[PDB]
Amino acid sequence: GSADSQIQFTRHASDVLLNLNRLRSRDILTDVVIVVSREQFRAHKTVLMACSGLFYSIFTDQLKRNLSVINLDPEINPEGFNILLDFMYTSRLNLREGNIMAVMATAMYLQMEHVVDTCRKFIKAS
Amino acid sequence: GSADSQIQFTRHASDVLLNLNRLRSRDILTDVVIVVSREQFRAHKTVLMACSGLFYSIFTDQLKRNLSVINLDPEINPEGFNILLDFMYTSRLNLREGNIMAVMATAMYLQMEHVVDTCRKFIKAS
Ligand SMILES: Cc1ncccc1[C@H]1C[C@@H](c2cccc3nc(N)ccc23)Nc2c(F)cnn21
Ligand SMILES: Cc1ncccc1[C@H]1C[C@@H](c2cccc3nc(N)ccc23)Nc2c(F)cnn21
Repeated sequence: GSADSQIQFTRHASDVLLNLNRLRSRDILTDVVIVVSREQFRAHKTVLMACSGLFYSIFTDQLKRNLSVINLDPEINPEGFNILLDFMYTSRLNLREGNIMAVMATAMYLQMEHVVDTCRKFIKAS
Repeated sequence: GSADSQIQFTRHASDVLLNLNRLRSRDILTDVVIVVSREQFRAHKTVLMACSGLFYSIFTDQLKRNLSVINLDPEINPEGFNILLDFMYTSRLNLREGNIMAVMATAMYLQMEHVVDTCRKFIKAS
């Protein structure tokens, strides 16, 4: 007789993230700039919040919710922040011997606990 | 010697989407209301654009970019729109014998071509 069905699209989340990275490339509906000393990164707050305890805290603070510019701590590496923003929008964490420690430091500052734990493994591997 | 590594987080996209659905539940950084005759659905424009040709077109139109309210065609089923918004934020398409045709109609209105094609299969299955 009658048949209700819940259908799982396994590629859906990945497709969403590709499309979110494409909006970011074309600067579509980006609503915040992240300033890392001399560098700037345009992003969507919702993606930052979804990926970072720190951005979650900032944009859930009802004062800071509407900020269009966020200045990161002077100590934060721009190259490392860039790697972690790419990771947020692609699921791909790109590590070099040269940056791994800066990436891990930035991940911890950003409260990206799973990225930090993966950084720990790469360190031992090398 | 030196070892660069690009690491794939297979669960990352799914985790992002869970967190995006949680922001929507708690109405955090939602920036549009979709009015379907008598009903309203708060959402994030970036997720709509990522999932729907129609919302892609609307929010890329530089006039309509900043709209906080979108009125859908009077003919559109609210129950069907709700199913497709849940699908956008969860990857799960929930179909009943009663709504499948309305879901497919709404998917096509929204330019969600992969959802329409899956609706076609369910129709034959039942
Ligand atoms: C509070 C909560 N409960 C259940 C599920 C999810 C959440 C939080 C988690 C938060 C988030 C992400 C990634 C690393 C995080 N690390 C920390 N130390 C803190 C928050 C972190 N991001 C997010 C959203 F965009 C929506 N909800 N949440
Ligand atoms: C233009 C383009 N080229 C390559 C890759 C992606 C895109 C478009 C596709 C568009 C979108 C989604 C889902 C069904 C769509 N159906 C239609 N008929 C039209 C657009 C549809 N959504 C989206 C973003 F949020 C960012 N980019 N894009």
